[PDB]
Parts: sequence; structure tokens; C-alpha cells
Amino acid sequence: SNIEQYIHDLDSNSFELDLQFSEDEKRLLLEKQAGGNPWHQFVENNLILKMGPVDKRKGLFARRRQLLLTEGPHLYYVDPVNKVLKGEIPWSQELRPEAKNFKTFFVHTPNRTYYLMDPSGNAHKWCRKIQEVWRQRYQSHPDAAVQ
Repeated sequence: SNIEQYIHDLDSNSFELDLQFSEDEKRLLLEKQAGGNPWHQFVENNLILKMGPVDKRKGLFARRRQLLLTEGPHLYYVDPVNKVLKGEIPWSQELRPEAKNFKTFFVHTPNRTYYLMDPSGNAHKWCRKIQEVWRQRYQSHPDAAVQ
């Protein structure tokens, strides 16, 4: 049975995964990634749970990056022109995504807020997926009010 069911393609360089797959299914997802995803090389073999372009504010004009939310968890950002990892948004219990509007989201961390503009207008998809990963990482029982 086809791991395609967990995959939501948003455009040619952008998709997100439903996170309810089994370990065998993870295997097949990783297999498709390693065999066919040109960003695989940047993510330390981690399964990509969501990826897509963002414009990251810096200087006078934002810089286009491919953002990759992965197993680990990690948030990697890659320069698509020079084909080089530029950095990672550090994960911790204090990490918080925030959707400013349909096309702007922040990822707040202790020393830095990352100011990301989603050219596709899907900031809330980004925030929900990041927060879903956060919940699974930091909450023993994510559906409980408190832990």
C-alpha cells in the first residue's frame, strides 16, 4: 500500500506529511526521499516532514531559502542558488511558531526570532506542522490540557 496517502504536495518544490505513518511506512517515505528528493543531501538523512520556499528577512531584501522541517526534530534552511546549507533554527522547548498573517510567520527562539515570508500564502500550514512536531516532542500526551 502506497505511502502517497501521507503526502500532500503543495507545488513543485513543496510538500507536507501527515505524521501518522508506521515505521515500515517511514522506511518507504525515506526511500522515496533518498532516491528522488534533491534536498536530501542537506538534512542529515532525516525524514523531511515539510519543505518549501520561504523569504527570510535579512538586510534590505529577503533571501529565498528552502526550509525543511524534519525528523529529529530540525528546521534546516538551504540556499537554493549556491546549493548550500545556510543554517538551522535551533529546537528547544521554548521554540514557538507564530502566524502573523496568511504569508508571514515567525519562529521564536531564545536568542533570535526568524522572520519568514511564505510566497505561496501558506504560513498557517507551516505553523501548524511545526507546532504538531513540537507537541509530539515536548508533550507526553499532546491531547491533554496540561502534562
